[PDB]
Amino acid sequence: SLQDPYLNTLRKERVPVSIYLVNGIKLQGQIESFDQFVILLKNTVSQMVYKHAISTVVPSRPVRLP
Amino acid sequence: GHSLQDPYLNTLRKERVPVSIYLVNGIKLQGQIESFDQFVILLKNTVSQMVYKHAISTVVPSRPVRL
Amino acid sequence: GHSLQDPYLNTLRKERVPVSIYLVNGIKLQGQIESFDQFVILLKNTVSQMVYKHAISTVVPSRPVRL
Amino acid sequence: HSLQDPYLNTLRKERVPVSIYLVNGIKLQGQIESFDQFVILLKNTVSQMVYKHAISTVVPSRPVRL
Amino acid sequence: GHSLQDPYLNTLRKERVPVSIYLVNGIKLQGQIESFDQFVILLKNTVSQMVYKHAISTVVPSRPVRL
Amino acid sequence: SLQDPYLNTLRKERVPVSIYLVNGIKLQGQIESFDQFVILLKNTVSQMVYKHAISTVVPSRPVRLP
Repeated sequence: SLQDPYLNTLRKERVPVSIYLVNGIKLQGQIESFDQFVILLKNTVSQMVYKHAISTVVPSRPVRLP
Repeated sequence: GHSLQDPYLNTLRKERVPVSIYLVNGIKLQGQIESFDQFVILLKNTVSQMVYKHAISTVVPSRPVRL
Repeated sequence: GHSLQDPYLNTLRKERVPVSIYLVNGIKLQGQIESFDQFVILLKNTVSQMVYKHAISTVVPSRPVRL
Repeated sequence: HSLQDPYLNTLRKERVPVSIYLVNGIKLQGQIESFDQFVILLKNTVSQMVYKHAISTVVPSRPVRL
Repeated sequence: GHSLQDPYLNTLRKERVPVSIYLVNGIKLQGQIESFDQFVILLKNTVSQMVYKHAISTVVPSRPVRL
Repeated sequence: SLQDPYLNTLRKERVPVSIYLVNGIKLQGQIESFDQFVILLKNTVSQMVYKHAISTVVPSRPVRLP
């Protein structure tokens, strides 16, 4: 449950986010779309990020919560 | 099943106990548990963050808890 | 729940778009996506290698693509 | 769980001191207070909830009779 | 589903093509595939070793193959 | 299906094995027992190794295969 409304709010409002991968790498951009397994992260070009490789999704400003 | 995980996280959420969450990569997160589901935890401070359970090694409350 | 993953990989495949695949350990693989299923991706170049999805962190096209 | 459960339960019942090695090399020490399918509650200086997916090996300080 | 993984590993096993298997920790194994199931691959050489799929990042054949 | 008879052979024949973990650590010993999720690796003190943390199991000698 929770993931969906939270990611959807980030998508809809085009909130800049930081995504930390399980290996410590930080990606930055905005959530273009997502499904059950992946997130499409936009910047220069989009990239498909697998959820299994993500540790934390951190928005740049406070957002409405589920 | 989740017979220990849920009441433990729920108690920490209800009582607003500050926690430390250690990730598998050694990074330490701090805050209060806002809510959780079977896959993620929403950790609160000025901005919340969504933490995937699969990346968590351990949850350490700042003070004692009891089921 | 592959409503995004499938069409996206399928588009990279059909258009033979050069991609970079980054593994969890930091290795960058380069090539084009020849095929894929629920668990693996067959990546072409000198030889075709089979990459397990569970090892992949990000897939990055060398040029923007349209869904 | 034909091996995992009675092994963890015996450690718990007999209060055996254990070392838990995490996949990232970190060693936790303590007493097994409780566990379910996914986590172990590790007691001492303060309790902590350890996710099994992060554990590589459980090493008791003395052998246990199953 | 397994509609790419199984035929690919089976082709490798049947043709006895030597492969390199890279693990997520960066170690490289080499051998021929003797058999496999949903979870493990039996990798042959001096002795046969059992490799869990979850620890594998890529399988690289020594020469290219027909699917 | 392949895992079980293979593990069973190593056990009942008491073949010494090296077990490599996903972090590169090597464990040595004999397989006392196992279930769907863990392997009990016997020696000095037994230790319960989680399957999710194992990369490869290597017998010290060739064994009959399934």
